[PDB]
This record gives sequence, structure tokens and C-alpha cells, in this order.
Amino acid sequence: AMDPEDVVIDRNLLILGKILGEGEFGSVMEGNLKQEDGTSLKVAVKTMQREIEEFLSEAACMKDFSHPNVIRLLGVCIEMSSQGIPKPMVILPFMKYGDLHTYLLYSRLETGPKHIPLQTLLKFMVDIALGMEYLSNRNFLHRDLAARNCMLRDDMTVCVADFGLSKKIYSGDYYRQGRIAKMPVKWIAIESLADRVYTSKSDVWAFGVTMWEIATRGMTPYPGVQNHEMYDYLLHGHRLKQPEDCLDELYEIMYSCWRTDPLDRPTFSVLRLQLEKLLESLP
Ligand SMILES: Cn1cc(Nc2ncc(C3CN(C(=O)Nc4ccc(-c5ccccc5)cc4)C3)nc2C(N)=O)cn1
Ligand SMILES: [Cl-]
Ligand SMILES: [Cl-]
Repeated sequence: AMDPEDVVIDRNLLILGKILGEGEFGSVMEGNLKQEDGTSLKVAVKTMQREIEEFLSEAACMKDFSHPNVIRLLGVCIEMSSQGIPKPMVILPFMKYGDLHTYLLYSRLETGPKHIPLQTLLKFMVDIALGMEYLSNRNFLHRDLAARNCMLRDDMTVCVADFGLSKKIYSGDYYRQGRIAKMPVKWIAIESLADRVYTSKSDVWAFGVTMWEIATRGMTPYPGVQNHEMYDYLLHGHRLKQPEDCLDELYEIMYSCWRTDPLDRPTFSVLRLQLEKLLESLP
């Protein structure tokens, strides 16, 4: 617990509020972070072997991310459960609107946000491509890019989030392998399905799936196809079908993310420019 990058926030400064989400590998909770001047701040808390010092170093590296389309880590708190075991807790800024996937579903209800215009849908994709272009430059592999892991800020801009399964290219990954094997198969590139080996081209494939999720307003990828058939399905050349009212140009941008050879897929900088140009060409 040396903490050379000063990422740890004193546990006494944090009071855990209500639970927002609960999964097999942890939970998201509301919280108040008592700032130095006595003012409490609204934050979200992510709760959960390998030496915890490595977790803090990765957290410290993400704390240095400065891009409006990438969530910013505030710090880490350590909790001692049952019989003296250090359990880290990621402190994130509180984001009212929640995840993009749920938001898209809510928009199809009379009570939710109004019908999302095509230009707003295309702007969500540009925001994700900008965040992914920034992470891609820093040699970061997200490895879990999906609309459910993109957060909506209060000003309605999207940011890429959920870096629990991330890895810097060339860095160690042994203690993440168990969690990687349980990842949803419908977002995984054809070459990564075989042994769960990822490249930046695996994130490009998942970005195309994320674009299709936004264009269909929250549909689960591949209707009619079960998870156990996914590898065979892609092996036969089949891909996500064109969503209704999706511009043929937009669908071509998504289809380029799913080319069999990872080297044939474009980069996030190319995708980002194509989406910004497509967005400019509309009323
Ligand atoms: C119903 N509702 C829910 C909400 N709000 C939320 N719900 C979900 C989330 C997701 C948790 N996220 C996230 O980034 N986790 C994450 C990031 C980094 C690391 C990590 C791991 C190792 C090393 C370094 C870093 C681990 C996990 C986003 N955030 C919020 C929010 N921020 O307000 C509002 N309404
Ligand atoms: Cl489909
Ligand atoms: Cl089609």
C-alpha cells in the first residue's frame, strides 16, 4: 500500500449511499466525498489475487486521462472486508443520466427522453470514436466497449467508461484472464473469440457493434442468434444487419469494423473523421 502516485483517497472522507447497479464482479453505489473545505461532493463508487499496488498504478494512469469523452477517475478507497483483506473502490464523478444503453431504451417510452433524432444518434457515435481515439493513442485496450459502458454526462455528451477489463498494450494480464473469459460474446471480434486475445482492432470491431446498438436504439446484437452459435455465425461470414432508416453510408462505416482480417478494419482516427464528415453533410 505504498501509493507512489497519490491516487488513494482517505476512506474516512467517503460515505456510501444507495446501490445503483449490482453484478457478478461488483456494484455501483452513490456516495459523498467530503472535500477539504467541508463540502460533500456527489460521486459514484465501483466496488469489487494480484498485488493491489498494480491496481493503484493503473488507477493513477487513468486519473491522468484528460479528454471530455473519457470518464475521469477521482481516486481509489481501500476497504477491509471480513478478515483483513484490501478491497479497492473506484471513485468516479456522479453521472445523473446513467448509461447510454438504458437511455436509448428509455427514449422509446413516452415518459423517457424524446425520440432521439438521427443527428443526435450520429453525434453519440462521434463522441465514442473521439474517446476511443484518445485511448487508442495512449496504447489502451478497452476490451469491453459496448453502449452499456458509455456514460451520459449532464450536458448530454457521451464518455467511454468501465475500465475494469482494460489493459495497456504489452502490460501483464494474468489476473484479468478469468474475467475476460466471461465477457459477452456478441461484442467480441471473430479472431478474439478463439482464445480471447485482443488488439486495438478488437476494440474497433466492438465500436461497430456499439454504433449498431445506438442506430437500433438499444436492441441486443444479432436477433435470432444465440450466444453459443456466435463463433460459427461469424465464421460463415454473417454480420449485424442494417437497422431500419440507417443511412447506407453509416452502415458502410459499421460494416468496415467487422472485416475478417483485423488489419483491414480502419483506425479510430479514420472512423472518427468519416463520422464527423457524415454528420456535417446533414441538415
Ligand atoms: C442507475 N444509475 C447509475 C448511475 N451512474 C453510474 N452507473 C454506472 C457507472 C459505471 C461504473 N463505471 C466505471 O467507469 N467503472 C470503472 C472505471 C475504472 C475502473 C478501474 C479498474 C482498475 C484500474 C483502474 C480503474 C473500474 C471500473 C461507469 N458509473 C456511474 C456514474 N459514474 O455515475 C446513474 N444512474
Ligand atoms: Cl442482426
Ligand atoms: Cl442487411
